[PDB]
Amino acid sequence: GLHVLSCRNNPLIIPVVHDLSQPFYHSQAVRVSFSSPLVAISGVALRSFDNFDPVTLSSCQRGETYSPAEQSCVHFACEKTDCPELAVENASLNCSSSDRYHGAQCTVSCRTGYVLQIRRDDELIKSQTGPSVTVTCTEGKWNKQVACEPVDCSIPDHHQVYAASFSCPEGTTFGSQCSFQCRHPAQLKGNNSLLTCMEDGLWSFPEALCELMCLAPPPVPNADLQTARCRENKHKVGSFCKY
Amino acid sequence: SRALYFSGRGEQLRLRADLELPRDAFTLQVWLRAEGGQRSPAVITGLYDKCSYISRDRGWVVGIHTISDQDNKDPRYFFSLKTDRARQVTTINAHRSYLPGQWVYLAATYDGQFMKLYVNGAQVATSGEQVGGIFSPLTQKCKVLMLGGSALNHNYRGYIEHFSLWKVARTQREILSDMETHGAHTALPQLLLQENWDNVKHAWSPMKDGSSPKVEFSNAHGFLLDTSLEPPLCGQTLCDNTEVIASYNQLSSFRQPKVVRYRVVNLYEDDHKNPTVTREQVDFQHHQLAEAFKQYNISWELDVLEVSNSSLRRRLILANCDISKIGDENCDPECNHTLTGHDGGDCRHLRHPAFVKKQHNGVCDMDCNYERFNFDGGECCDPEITNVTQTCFDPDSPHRAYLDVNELKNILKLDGSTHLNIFFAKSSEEELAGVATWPWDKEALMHLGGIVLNPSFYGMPGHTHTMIHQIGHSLGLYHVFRGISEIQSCSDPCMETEPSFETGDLCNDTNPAPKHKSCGDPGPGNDTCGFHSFFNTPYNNFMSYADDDCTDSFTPNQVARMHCYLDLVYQGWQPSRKPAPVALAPQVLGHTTDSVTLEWFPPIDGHFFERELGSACHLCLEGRILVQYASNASSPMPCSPSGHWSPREAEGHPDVEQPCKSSVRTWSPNSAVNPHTVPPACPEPQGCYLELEFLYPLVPESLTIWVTFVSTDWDSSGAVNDIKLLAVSGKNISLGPQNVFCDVPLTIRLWDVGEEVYGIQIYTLDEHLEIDAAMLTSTADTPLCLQCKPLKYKVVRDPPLQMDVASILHLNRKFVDMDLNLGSVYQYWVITISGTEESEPSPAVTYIHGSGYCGDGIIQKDQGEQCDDMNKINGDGCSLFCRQEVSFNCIDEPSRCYFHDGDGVCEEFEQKTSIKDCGVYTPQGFLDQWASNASVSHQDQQCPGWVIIGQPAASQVCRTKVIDLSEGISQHAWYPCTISYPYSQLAQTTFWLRAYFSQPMVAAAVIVHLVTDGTYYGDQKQETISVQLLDTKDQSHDLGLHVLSCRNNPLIIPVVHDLSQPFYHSQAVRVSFSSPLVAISGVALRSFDNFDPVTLSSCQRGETYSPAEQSCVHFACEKT
Amino acid sequence: RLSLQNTAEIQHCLVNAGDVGCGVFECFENNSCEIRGLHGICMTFLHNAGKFDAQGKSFIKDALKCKAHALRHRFGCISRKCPAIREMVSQLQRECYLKHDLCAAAQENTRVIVEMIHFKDLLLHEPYVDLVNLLLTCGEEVKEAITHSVQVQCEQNWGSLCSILSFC
Ligand SMILES: [Ca+2]
Ligand SMILES: [Ca+2]
Ligand SMILES: [Ca+2]
Ligand SMILES: [Ca+2]
Ligand SMILES: [Ca+2]
Ligand SMILES: [Ca+2]
Ligand SMILES: [Ca+2]
Ligand SMILES: [Zn+2]
Repeated sequence: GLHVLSCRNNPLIIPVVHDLSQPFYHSQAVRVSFSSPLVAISGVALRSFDNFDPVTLSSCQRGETYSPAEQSCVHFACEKTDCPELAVENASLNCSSSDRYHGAQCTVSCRTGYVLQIRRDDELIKSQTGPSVTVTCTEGKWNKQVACEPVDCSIPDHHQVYAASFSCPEGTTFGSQCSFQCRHPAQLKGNNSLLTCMEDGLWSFPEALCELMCLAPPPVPNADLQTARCRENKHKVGSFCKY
Repeated sequence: SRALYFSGRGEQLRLRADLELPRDAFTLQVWLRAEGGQRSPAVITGLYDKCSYISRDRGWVVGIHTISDQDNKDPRYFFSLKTDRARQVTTINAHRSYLPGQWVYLAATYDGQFMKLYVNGAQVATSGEQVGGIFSPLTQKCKVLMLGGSALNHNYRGYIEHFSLWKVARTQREILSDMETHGAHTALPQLLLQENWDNVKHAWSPMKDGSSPKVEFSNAHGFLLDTSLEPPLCGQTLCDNTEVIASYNQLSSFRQPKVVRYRVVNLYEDDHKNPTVTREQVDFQHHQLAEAFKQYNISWELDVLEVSNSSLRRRLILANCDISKIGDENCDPECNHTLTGHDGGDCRHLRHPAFVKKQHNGVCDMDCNYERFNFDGGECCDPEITNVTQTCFDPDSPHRAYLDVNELKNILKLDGSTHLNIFFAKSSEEELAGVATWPWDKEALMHLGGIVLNPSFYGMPGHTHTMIHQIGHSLGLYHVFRGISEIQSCSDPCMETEPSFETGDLCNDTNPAPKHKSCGDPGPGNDTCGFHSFFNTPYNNFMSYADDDCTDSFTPNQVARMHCYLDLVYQGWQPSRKPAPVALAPQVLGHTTDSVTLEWFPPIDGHFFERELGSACHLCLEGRILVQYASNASSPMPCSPSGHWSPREAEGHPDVEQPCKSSVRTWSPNSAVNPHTVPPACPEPQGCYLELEFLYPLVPESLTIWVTFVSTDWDSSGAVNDIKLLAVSGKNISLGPQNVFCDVPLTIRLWDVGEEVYGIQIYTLDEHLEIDAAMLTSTADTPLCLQCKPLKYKVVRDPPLQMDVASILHLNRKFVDMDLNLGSVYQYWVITISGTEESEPSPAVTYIHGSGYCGDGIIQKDQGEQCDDMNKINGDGCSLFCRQEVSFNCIDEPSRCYFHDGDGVCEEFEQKTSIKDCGVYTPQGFLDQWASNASVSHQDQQCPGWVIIGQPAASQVCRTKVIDLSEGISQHAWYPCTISYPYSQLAQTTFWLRAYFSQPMVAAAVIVHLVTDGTYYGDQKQETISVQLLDTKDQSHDLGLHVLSCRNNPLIIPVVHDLSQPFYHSQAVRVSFSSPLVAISGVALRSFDNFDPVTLSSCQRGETYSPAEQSCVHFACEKT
Repeated sequence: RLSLQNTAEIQHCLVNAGDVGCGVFECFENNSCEIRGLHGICMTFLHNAGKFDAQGKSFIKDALKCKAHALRHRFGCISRKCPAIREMVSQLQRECYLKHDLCAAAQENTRVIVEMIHFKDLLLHEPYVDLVNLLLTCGEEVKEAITHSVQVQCEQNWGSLCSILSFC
């Protein structure tokens, strides 16, 4: 853009501002345009970064490196050499080759009710959607570290069972069973109040219901109940009694 | 069989409890024909938990609604499901906007974990969000199945047939088998129900007050060999089909020397003097045309028509100069002229107020003859005050110095149906000599079409191929430079980077070019987009804007296009009465041991009956029905009695290129006023009305209105007050308000109207609505079609028929060949006989008996087959000629084909296309990090914030304009349920959420999963959120304030910082807002792929930097 | 010369704003035709209707209703030119005033109307011009009081200019 010249600020140092989401652009030249015939410029200097350049960094894959000082991403021969025994908890390891030499592949697959958390050498935990990922001993290093985490079905709310209070002594983690108690006047009707949590992140079918009935209506003063069935305490929501 | 017609007013039915309802798996399958303009959202059938007082959304619903609910534009089929175990509703919609008036087979399969919606037997939707059984048997009595529309009056308008339902999720093979049965009735263990509609009340019950629909007979479950050969994206007529254009390219018999009767109209004075064009010009131009088109088997019978009117010869026939223009305070170069008063003063600025004294003098003054001085108040336009041929610049006087070509055409009332009428005007524009009607235009066969030209260039040596270019316009030839210069923008789907039949000029032999006036190859920088240069541009082609001397040829594709357009559009123009041949080759349906069934296409013009003059049968159709377009239009003038009026836009066929937009080719309540005048508001609910009349009164069966635009604000009354049918009896049949869709035309069945009907009266209260055109279809065997004789056919074979058969005529377009021999090869063709006259024989088809053919359920790649669905219907994923349709990959024999995009599976060619299935693919991502910890401003057990942790359930769908946030929303998303709702304090509590992540890192963008956008139904304000990025040093990098919307959900917010500064590893994202109605179920860091200046700012030789892991760490190997 | 988008937004306001209140005349302000003070008219006279007597309140409510209703209904096929707009606005103002007896109500509250009228207000807007023109035709005592007031503020804000313009 347009910048104001001054001998006091000479040599003028202008910072660079652009969208950091987009990669940079390797400046081959600097164009300075002006409407002043009296402007004389004796040199233009690129004041570069230390070691960062997202231009070629944007396109990098495992097996190739990025030179810090020169700031570009190029294929490399060495590096990635660390393959001990691949042990992943709560996971199945389908190893392409039993030996842990350079190029050995092993597909780690999370089991039922498990989330695949991928921990690599730095601060990027990317939980891949695919339960199975093949970690390769690329030149003798497992390119990714993997683990399987359990799952939970969250707490059951009133939508699960109406007119009930839910107690979860063991929580909601995979395998838990939460008990719903029918808050009065609701009553338990069924076989079991322990709703089970599966791997789906969602609770089991309601083996019992919490029925809410109004009790026998109090006798209206100076009035007699005309509905014979209403002497009972079993009156579902919306039951009518004529007085 | 039988079918059920629903009027959409509540003719709903409940399934009787005598039949059980499936709990885990089922498959619904129904034939249907959906009328347009349904009340969005519209339901056709649904299961509801009638005892679930708070959550009625539990269950399943099928129907049609609009994608992008706001300003409804995309009416498509949909199915929605919510199992009782599931906490919310998932839903899916059709792949394309549904085509009304078509018999389609719709199915929906649920196996307990996979929800699938398939149209026409082809897979278009799959999902797996809802899992497990739909409901426990305990609530079985609560579930009720109710059809025809939801209890919310989300009814359906149209026809339903063969209501079938299995208790299992059938496979694509199974559903296609059921489709090819098309109404077979038999009991199966998995089939819950199979309704023939014979006794509906046996298994169904009506609504209250006897809201019962109508029962009729199914006309046809399916129709083979779909004749609706829709033209391509740039195609507008059947002439644009590749198959017919190839057939015309191969058949020189189809291109026998094309005698075309073209008429040139000339104007003289009263005493037959002062011709518009001299006879020498006419003869020279005719000779140039002949030299140009003998090599293309085209000859021109030159007819000359003369009109004598001295009162018109003196005046000026402006071209491209609208009467409504001029005096609009803006310079119009196409209207800038001395006889127009320099655009009536707009193109002539001067010190006007010095000539105020010249006003009121009663004598024309040039300075007063401008818009500012009201053109002297009409004194210059007064014939008594002064001559009107050079002074009347006011565009109101009937004695104006100038007129337009359209008004002259209205005066003339010529016979355009038999001749290409040629008119003359002043070609003010320099790029062309005039504007000509397209063959696909309304006026091409009407007395309004023609070619306007400048006499200064007509018959002039050196300028003679520009009229050829105008004729090329009139013959449907696109500009050879189209696709580069005529594009709307560089993203126009008609990119002609290479010469092709569907891009730009639609000719494979015309090289790409820009809008180049000279006849040389354009140099660098001539590209409008600038991407590519131009090679071997057809400047020698007559069509290009090259100079008329250099333009000296037409490419063979253009020749075939002209042949086809003459054969279809210009049937009445050519001499003689030879019947129209069949456009495309007949197709082999199927062969038995000794018999094979053959069908073919109707005539290209579509006239199945004799072409007798006067009688309406020249527009009669098959089944002895008639279909017509809007003949005449009128409406009352605002603030004026009566009104008369005659909007030609509202007449004829629909002509708008793109609906859901205000287009000038439509009638409007606004378009009936003076532009330089305040438009009066249409009156109170009597109905601002436009009336239409038809050329032939007739007993109708259905009506259709091509609406192009509608007000988006009020209710669902479609902005239409009422429809008033006009029968010959004089009765005004009221139809009430209807429902509109911005693209799909409104369709109405007219069963109750058994009387002769001549017109219609559309009543609307809208002040922005537009109506393009109208159309009417007659009942079966209407008396207007009985008296006339339908065309017949004769099938001729190589070798000829063994039995001496005269083809016994063909009125059903059907034949069966008894004479067959295994392995023998036969060539087939047909000739259309219109009584005694003989048409061009159809292209031959080579068939081998007992051999694989396109459509036998087995692919024959030697025939070029890409898919063999054993079906001859397009739109099922396999085209008519064994080529896989766009975006529909499939395998197996027969090819069970699916909409590959959006189903849920990603493949190699979906990486660059299906962001829905594969995500974004630029090198700045895109494996998104999801929240691991979530702290919120208002955390509660009812509405926890830790639901933001991780990716929320995709079954959650953003609800626009929420009345209130129920507890169901809180189970997946966090909103401030703890705080009360004081309207004097709800705008100050800045509710915020801090989504922390497992490992801090920068992100390319931010994904915000909005369950509720926070917008209130009664408020037009969209809530604003202050997004800030919290990094490892916990600095609150406030990205800023952004506007929420359910349409953009999941909202993608780009992230920008300063280059002079490094990144910052974002541990958490804080979203702050003043809206209590905002509920967010999760925030995702769209992580940068392989770059991070944070730790890169400290690197030295001997230590490396992990690209993807985006940090600089000491290393052991390398540097050797 | 009124902009088409301005016409659309004014008709939207009119079909949206009700007969009562400043809503009808609020949108009419800031128009291309520069006829201003309508929002000021409504605002000030609804301030001061309380100072008006009961008949004054009845007249002012009736006049506001007449202005809103008539100006909404008759805003039909008038030409785009502002002078016609000003002419019809003045005609509607005078019609409502005469049909609702502006003159006698002004006579009962001459002092109040003297209080509202300001020299700047009449110098700026043509509506108040029409009001004061009719006021000078609503009673000898009323016109005399209006003349005294207008002279007072005109000389206050003009000094010798007011005297030299008012020759005799
Ligand atoms: Ca103009
Ligand atoms: Ca004059
Ligand atoms: Ca081409
Ligand atoms: Ca039209
Ligand atoms: Ca085949
Ligand atoms: Ca097919
Ligand atoms: Ca896909
Ligand atoms: Zn052209």
